[PDB]
Amino acid sequence: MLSEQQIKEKLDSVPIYLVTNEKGLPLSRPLPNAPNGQKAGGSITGAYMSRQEAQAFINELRNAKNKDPKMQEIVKSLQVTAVPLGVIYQQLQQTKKDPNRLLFAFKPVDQEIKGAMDLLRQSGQQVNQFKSVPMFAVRFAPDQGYVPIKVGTGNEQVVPLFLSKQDAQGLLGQVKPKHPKADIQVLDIDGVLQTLQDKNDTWLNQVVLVPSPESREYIRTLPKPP
Repeated sequence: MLSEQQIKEKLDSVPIYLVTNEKGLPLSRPLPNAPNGQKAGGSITGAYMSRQEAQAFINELRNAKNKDPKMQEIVKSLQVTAVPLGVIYQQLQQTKKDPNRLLFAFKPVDQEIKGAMDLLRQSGQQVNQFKSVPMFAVRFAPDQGYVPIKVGTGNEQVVPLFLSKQDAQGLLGQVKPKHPKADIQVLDIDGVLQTLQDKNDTWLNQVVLVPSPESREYIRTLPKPP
């Protein structure tokens, strides 16, 4: 099976945008005790798949009038911090016993929720709402395998799971001439992760997560390690 370190490195492809102070401390709300006085959480922060959405949240707070003294002081140093998804995953796995642990709520990009529901309709299973962060995978046909792509200089292949539907539609377009039944499957990040945690199937080593075009572009702006 994939190790916890292997799963983290796959997840780390994907940047998550946190609303934080200038030192990266996330803006959060405290969590209540259970009815007897225990906790299954200390505080909760709102994570974003979209940097622009995170920033809009900050701009909204900054622009609100008649703020509290707390509100007021807080907004002065808020910014978006980009964190790899595997770091958050790992942190959640390693803080499970701390009852004051930080929890994260994830906001998917609105366009991708809409895209996910549209695709679900054209597979027979309309939904009235979508939970979790969707992902999109191109298949040769509804009953057939996931389409791989060529990567690097050699003959290595990966099976890409897209966080953005437009990127999956792109690959669909390349496959569809020779595979007229090709389609995009709607997945979600929790379901994929539980598969990577639960299976020994060796081909899952090929799975990669592809973040949105905006995140890929943003990531290209950043200093990186050797």
